[PDB]
Amino acid sequence: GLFGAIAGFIEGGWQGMVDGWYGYHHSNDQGSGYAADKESTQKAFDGITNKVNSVIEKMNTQFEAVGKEFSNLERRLENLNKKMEDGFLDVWTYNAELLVLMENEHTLDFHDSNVKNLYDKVRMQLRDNVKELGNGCFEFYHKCDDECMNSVKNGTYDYPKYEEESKLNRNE
Amino acid sequence: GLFGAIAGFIEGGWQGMVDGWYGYHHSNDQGSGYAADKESTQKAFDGITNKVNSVIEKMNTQFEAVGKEFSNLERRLENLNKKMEDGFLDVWTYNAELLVLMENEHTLDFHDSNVKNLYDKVRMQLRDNVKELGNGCFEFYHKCDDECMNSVKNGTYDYPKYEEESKLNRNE
Amino acid sequence: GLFGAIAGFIEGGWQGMVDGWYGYHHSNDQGSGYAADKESTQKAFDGITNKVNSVIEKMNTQFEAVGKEFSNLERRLENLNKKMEDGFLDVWTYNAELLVLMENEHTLDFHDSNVKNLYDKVRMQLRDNVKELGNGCFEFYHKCDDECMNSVKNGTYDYPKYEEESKLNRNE
Amino acid sequence: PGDQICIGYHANNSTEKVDTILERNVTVTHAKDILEKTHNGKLCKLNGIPPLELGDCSIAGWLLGNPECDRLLSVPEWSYIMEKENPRDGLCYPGSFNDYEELKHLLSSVKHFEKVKILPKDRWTQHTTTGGSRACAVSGNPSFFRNMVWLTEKGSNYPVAKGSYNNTSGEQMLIIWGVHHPNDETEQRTLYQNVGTYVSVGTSTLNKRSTPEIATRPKVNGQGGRMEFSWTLLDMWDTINFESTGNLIAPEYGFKISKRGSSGIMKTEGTLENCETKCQTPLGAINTTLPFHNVHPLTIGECPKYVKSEKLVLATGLRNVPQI
Amino acid sequence: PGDQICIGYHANNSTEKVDTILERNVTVTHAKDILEKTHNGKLCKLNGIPPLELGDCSIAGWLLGNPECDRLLSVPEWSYIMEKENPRDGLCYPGSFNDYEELKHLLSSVKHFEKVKILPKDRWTQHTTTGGSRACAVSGNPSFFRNMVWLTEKGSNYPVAKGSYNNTSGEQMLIIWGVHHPNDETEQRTLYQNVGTYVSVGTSTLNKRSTPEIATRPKVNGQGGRMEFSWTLLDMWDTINFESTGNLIAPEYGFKISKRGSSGIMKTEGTLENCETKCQTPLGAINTTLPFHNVHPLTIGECPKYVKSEKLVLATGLRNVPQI
Amino acid sequence: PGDQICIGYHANNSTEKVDTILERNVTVTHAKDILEKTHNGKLCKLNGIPPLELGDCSIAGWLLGNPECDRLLSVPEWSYIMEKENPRDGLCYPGSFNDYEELKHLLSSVKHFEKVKILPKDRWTQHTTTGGSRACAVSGNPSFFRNMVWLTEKGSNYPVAKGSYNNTSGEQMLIIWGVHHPNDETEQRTLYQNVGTYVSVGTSTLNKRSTPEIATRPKVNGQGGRMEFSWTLLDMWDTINFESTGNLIAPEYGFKISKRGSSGIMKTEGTLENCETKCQTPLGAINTTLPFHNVHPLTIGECPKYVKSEKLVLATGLRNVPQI
Ligand SMILES: *[C@@H]1O[C@H](CO)[C@@H](O[C@@H]2O[C@H](CO)[C@@H](O)[C@H](O)[C@H]2NC(C)=O)[C@H](O)[C@H]1NC(C)=O
Ligand SMILES: *[C@@H]1O[C@H](CO)[C@@H](O[C@@H]2O[C@H](CO)[C@@H](O)[C@H](O)[C@H]2NC(C)=O)[C@H](O)[C@H]1NC(C)=O
Ligand SMILES: *[C@@H]1O[C@H](CO)[C@@H](O[C@@H]2O[C@H](CO)[C@@H](O)[C@H](O)[C@H]2NC(C)=O)[C@H](O)[C@H]1NC(C)=O
Ligand SMILES: *[C@@H]1O[C@H](CO)[C@@H](O)[C@H](O)[C@H]1NC(C)=O
Ligand SMILES: *[C@@H]1O[C@H](CO)[C@@H](O)[C@H](O)[C@H]1NC(C)=O
Ligand SMILES: *[C@@H]1O[C@H](CO)[C@@H](O)[C@H](O)[C@H]1NC(C)=O
Ligand SMILES: *[C@@H]1O[C@H](CO)[C@@H](O)[C@H](O)[C@H]1NC(C)=O
Ligand SMILES: *[C@@H]1O[C@H](CO)[C@@H](O)[C@H](O)[C@H]1NC(C)=O
Ligand SMILES: *[C@@H]1O[C@H](CO)[C@@H](O)[C@H](O)[C@H]1NC(C)=O
Repeated sequence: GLFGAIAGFIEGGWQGMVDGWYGYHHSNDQGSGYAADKESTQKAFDGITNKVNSVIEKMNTQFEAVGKEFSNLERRLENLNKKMEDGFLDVWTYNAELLVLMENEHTLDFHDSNVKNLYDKVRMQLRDNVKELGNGCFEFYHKCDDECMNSVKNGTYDYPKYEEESKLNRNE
Repeated sequence: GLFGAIAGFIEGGWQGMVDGWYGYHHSNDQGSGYAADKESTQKAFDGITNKVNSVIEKMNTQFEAVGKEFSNLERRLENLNKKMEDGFLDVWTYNAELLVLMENEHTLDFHDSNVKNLYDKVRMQLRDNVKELGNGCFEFYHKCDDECMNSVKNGTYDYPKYEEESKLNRNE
Repeated sequence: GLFGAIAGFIEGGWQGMVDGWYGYHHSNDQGSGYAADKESTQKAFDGITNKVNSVIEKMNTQFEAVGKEFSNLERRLENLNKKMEDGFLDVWTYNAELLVLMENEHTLDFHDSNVKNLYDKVRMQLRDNVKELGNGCFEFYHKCDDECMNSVKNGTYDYPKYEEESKLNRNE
Repeated sequence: PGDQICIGYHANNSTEKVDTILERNVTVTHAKDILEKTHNGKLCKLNGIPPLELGDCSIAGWLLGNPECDRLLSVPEWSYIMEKENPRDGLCYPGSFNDYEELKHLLSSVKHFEKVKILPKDRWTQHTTTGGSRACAVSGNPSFFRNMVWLTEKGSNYPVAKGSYNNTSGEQMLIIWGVHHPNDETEQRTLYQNVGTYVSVGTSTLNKRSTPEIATRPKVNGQGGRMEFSWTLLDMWDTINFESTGNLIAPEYGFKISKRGSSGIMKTEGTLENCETKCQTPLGAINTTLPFHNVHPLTIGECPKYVKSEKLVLATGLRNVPQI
Repeated sequence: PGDQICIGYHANNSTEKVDTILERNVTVTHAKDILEKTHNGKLCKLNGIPPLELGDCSIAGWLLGNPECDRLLSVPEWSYIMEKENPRDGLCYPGSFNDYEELKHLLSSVKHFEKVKILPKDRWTQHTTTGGSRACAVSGNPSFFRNMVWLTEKGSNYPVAKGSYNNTSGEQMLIIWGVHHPNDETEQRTLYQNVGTYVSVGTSTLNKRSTPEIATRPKVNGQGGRMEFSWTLLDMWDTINFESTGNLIAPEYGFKISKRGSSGIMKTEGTLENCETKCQTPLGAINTTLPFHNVHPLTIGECPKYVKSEKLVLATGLRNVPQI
Repeated sequence: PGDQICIGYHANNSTEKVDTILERNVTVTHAKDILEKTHNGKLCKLNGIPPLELGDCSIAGWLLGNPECDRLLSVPEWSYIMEKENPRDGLCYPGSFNDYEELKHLLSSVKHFEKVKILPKDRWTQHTTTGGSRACAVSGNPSFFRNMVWLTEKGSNYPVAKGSYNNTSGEQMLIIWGVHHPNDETEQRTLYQNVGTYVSVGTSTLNKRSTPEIATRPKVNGQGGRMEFSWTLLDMWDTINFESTGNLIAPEYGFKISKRGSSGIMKTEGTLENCETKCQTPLGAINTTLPFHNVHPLTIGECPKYVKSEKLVLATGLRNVPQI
């Protein structure tokens, strides 16, 4: 996709992450597991909710066919009425069908951007305290216990705190 | 947003940068200050100017309601005329309203792409002569005076020129 | 463009790469040359093929003008017919013209994303076994012969295989 | 071999498909179908109010009072009207109904009539009023449209017939009248005595006259003659005047519009069932909260918007990508 | 603690809001409102050319010459026509005007007439031409439509009335005539002497006849009789012929179309003010360079395009993000 | 100075331009023009079936049998009809044709007639049938529409004329008749003997009558009189009855609809050429696989969709960027 993350450098999705759209898998001495990123998921959810409302609300006044009848000496008027009601019908079918294809494309790319953005947020915070493995994972140069993991996951990882230890480990 | 820079890794906008959309804040021994990037701003300005013209010019022939009258034995024809003039009115309202929501989304993401792109341009030029702080700023490993800053800002920063000094400083 | 690669950090296109949209130029002891990336090109080709079909297929039922005639005591009906046939004509002209401008924008950005994505795929695989020059090229820290080049080009470059040699060379 | 954190995305067992511009048939983790495709196959009350079921009667059969339509002599408020494609019971005495489609269009904004006896039959003291036809026979005897009066010769005379009604009912009133075009002269004389007759109707805005046409026509329901009907909406406080030397088919009644609103005539061969809906189509009733439907373009009530699409499914989740 | 360069973006004090697909009510640094919502509340000259202000007259009152419309006996070129919803002064002698809406539609492409005296009254030497009605009274005396001639009996005779006009004016010419449908026989005889009359009109393409209808009708403006008017556009070099044994209401004039162009009839109760505009609506005039407006769908002149929207604001700048 | 791998993109010599939202006139490596702008300038057979070329005849001239239209007395199946803007040969005896546009609209779904001699001339034994006019002269002698019969006085009498036809042809049948409105009384008497005449037509659904109008009119093709024509589509197994004391212009023929389908009347001054197409326009034929065209809105056959655009070019390749 457009942002290169979903079905991209992050090769597959996670069946085991059941409580949100995007998130984390961690692995340390204490063990491993999945957790959704609540903030990115909530933002995406609000965005998508707004989108569906907007598409729907923009087609609340479309054309409505009114039943009318015409005599056998009113064929031109009948055909005009038919062409007209058919015409609007075709316009609204096209509008609904196009809007949906276009917004589906954007929706899928929006999720892809959100994953890439979360990845970059984490990356740009860990800096050189980690190895970037290339598959969506970062390998730490310092031991990172459960509380350390939680600081990463909520955006309060302390780079200066681990700078000295990682640098030594990265070099020996 | 889609490109992760605006209200993203670059957390806020700058009130003190009054002469363009995107740009720089520098800080050295000589002092500090803001400057717009003229080239990226001009390109964005030309793009946005074209966009507004294009939306406008695409709706220069829309429907126009013509006043007509109908007798009391011409109710079907009157209703046909009404449904028709109403129908086109609703089509053009939808077209104008949709085009504007869709293009607003793209406009906001376009500015976001432009900021990310300018950031990446600077990054990909400074390479490892700087620390990437993660907030839109780069910290230099070599002293970078006003003239050095100007080379960065106009895309003619000389990496080989500072390679030796930075590498030594980065290591000791 | 939106993804910063085409007419971006990769400054120009290659006349000498005649067999696809995106690809590689390599340079080693054995010599140099161009090669298309078949997989990214094929995916883009399938995407673009689908897009043109979709735009076309969405306008297979549009309005068609039917020839009718009206007496000199049927001027209101004639004008209604005219306004109607004109109205749909203007709607479909706008639809066709807009769809094309919008999809052209997306097409050009799609190619740009595809190039950036291929670049990132290669980058994220080579990691620190190469220098990122900033112009779309990577400079190797280990000798990379024709067979090594082919592993890069098909996504099976072996980082562990060259890790030790590159690290030594990068440091001395 | 250090500790790791990985960024990733949801995947589930969803097989929900969507289309996009670049790719068709994409599996996504969550999707929203926005197109209603189902209905209950029944004709129903609309918000508790039953339609007017015409059965075998046409609008004309109803309003003229074709004796085969007697169940409709008094009807309550309706929500829509059900008419068959080709109802059997319309003009039992054959003829025509001027501006008939315009009258049917009026019915789309009317939800009830009060039938008012505007010109009581008993007041035509100088004319015979018991005239009927085998074409409108009832129990083997000649009869006639229940709402109309066939004025004929009395004591071998037909004096000028004049009737007048001032609409004091409080609403606009639909009034129908006719002119009999006989097959031949023997018919004109036996019925009306006079030759060279006319039927004149006048209100403040309408001035409509007919001279009857004697002419040989193919038999319809056994009759070569024809009755040509016309109608008007008589405004409040306006007067309609009838005047005739013969061939007048007079209304006895007017239909006061007693309830106005959004309505319509639905063409259907079906019958009303004991069910309730907010949105009726000719195929059946819709009960959905979805914004679009593809059931039928001609709906009545509070309905989704109609489109021709076979499918409309919005992606809400992301691409559903198989595990590694 | 080295030197730094930072990449960033503009922010200001803007509170301009826009909507997008994903988010409503977004503050941006710059925005362009593309919807005109205001007008001056006045009816104005359009490009220096004043409308034709009918005041209390209808189109019919004007063209027939209802004596209450005498200010309109000669009018200069107009840019649009202002007519009230229900003008008081139309058919002062009551009746009808055939194809009246079609005539009004013709007026949308006409910007001036020259009224031509095609059939001077003085030339009806065998008929009385001074006939009027209390329904068109002027200063307490019976009078008549100024543009028309009521031909009646002279010396207890009404010989066949024939008038003819060849359109040599250089443009198509609008001509109106009428037929009087009397209330009764005493009226038919006192006015026309003859019974069993007709009014015939013929051009190269039109052949239209009437036999007058004597019939009792409710009084309108005091009259039970009616005048039914008809019209034609007489082509250049074509001849119109009138022929009648009675009941003819003859035109004395024709209206030569002297200026053609985009025009129209605006329905309004208002009056012309001393102001100037390029774009007139029934609510007032618009003066904007914006591409859209939401003022009123029925505009005349060089106008923005109308939409129902309450707002249309394009983002031009970026998201306006609070300082750190 | 190590080995290198570079990522890049295609560039060629393309000068193909496209527009986008942000930028006009962009050079791209590949593009797809989706708008057909060309045609062959000819009128052609449509799928091997030639149009009906009316030449100088109007639809009315054809169906009435104006003697200048004799090449059209028997025509084979057509794919469209070519009519001139102002054909010379229509009503040679002047008059009018009621519901003429409605008849032309019927022709849009008809592709062939079989002309059936429904009322053979020889069967009018009590009337003269050889009547013609200098207005329809042939070789210097008075003649008449080939499909119609001008019934006149025989032996100074015109008995009631009655003709009847039951449509047993197997399809709906178009039937035309007329009424002669004479210039004067001498004409009415010399032709019909009777005064105070009528023409009556009746089917199961139509009851249409005329009384002829004697009136002075400008000469058209030398004639002050007029023939007013009317038509009906006679249903299968229905009967049409004509009845007249004078002034009847009877059909001798009916046109049985023998082929139905999508067709139409194309307005053109041109002539059929020896060429073949799937899509005909008034300017010429289109042969393309492109989805859109901008040639002319009024097309017949299997056509692309029409738009007003001057250009529609989709980008397929990428931005074509000059070498470094
Ligand atoms: C028809 O009936 C009405 C009601 O009695 C007559 O009387 C007045 O008519 C006006 C006309 O609009 C009504 O508004 C009033 O309700 C009546 N008011 C008074 C004071 O009488 C009307 O005149 C009758 N028409 C005729 C021709 O007699
Ligand atoms: C009506 O007036 C015209 C103008 O005098 C008459 O004369 C000619 O008519 C033709 C018809 O189109 C005009 O083009 C010319 O201006 C006139 N030319 C000549 C040489 O006379 C016309 O004949 C008159 N009609 C009648 C019935 O008398
Ligand atoms: C007109 O011709 C038909 C065909 O002969 C007559 O006879 C029947 O008419 C019905 C009416 O729809 C047709 O369906 C049949 O083909 C005929 N069947 C039989 C058994 O006769 C018809 O009656 C004729 N009309 C008149 C008035 O005589
Ligand atoms: C984030 O996570 C840390 C580590 O568990 C926790 O102690 C802290 O309260 C959280 N801080 C914020 C700002 O949410
Ligand atoms: C860019 O900036 C430098 C440093 O101030 C200046 O000397 C030079 O002329 C500029 N070069 C270009 C190519 O704009
Ligand atoms: C990829 O390229 C290498 C190097 O030439 C080749 O040996 C190998 O078979 C290819 N592998 C795959 C999985 O395509
Ligand atoms: C869509 O995809 C499914 C499974 O991925 C496949 O079985 C099927 O062929 C496709 N359906 C259609 C209608 O093309
Ligand atoms: C929009 O945002 C403003 C300020 O951010 C807020 O005060 C207001 O509630 C919002 N307006 C609407 C109409 O929702
Ligand atoms: C488009 O670009 C070409 C070459 O890049 C240039 O010569 C020309 O001026 C432009 N054409 C138009 C129509 O603006």
